Amino acid sequence: IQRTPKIQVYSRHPAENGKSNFLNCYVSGFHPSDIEVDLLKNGERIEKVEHSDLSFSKDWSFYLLYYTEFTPTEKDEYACRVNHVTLSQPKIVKWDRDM
Repeated sequence: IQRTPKIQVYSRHPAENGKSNFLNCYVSGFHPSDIEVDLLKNGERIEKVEHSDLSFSKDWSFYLLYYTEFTPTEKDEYACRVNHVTLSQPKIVKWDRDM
């Protein structure tokens, strides 16, 4: 068995279009210590994505962080993709502030 990792995608601080911001993608609820998640743009992979030092959870799911520095716009769009054996298809969640 196993547990399905769930997707959260949101801006670490207030999102401003035409402004530099910090993305945050939190994929947790899963096993083992490893999950692979990538950040997208309308459908395509982001390369400047960086993952910080893994994590340490005393009891709950081990957390893994994937973020990128970006300049949001009205016209463009960024997404989160996660791959795990539980998800019959890798999960994509588009980033938004009001949606």
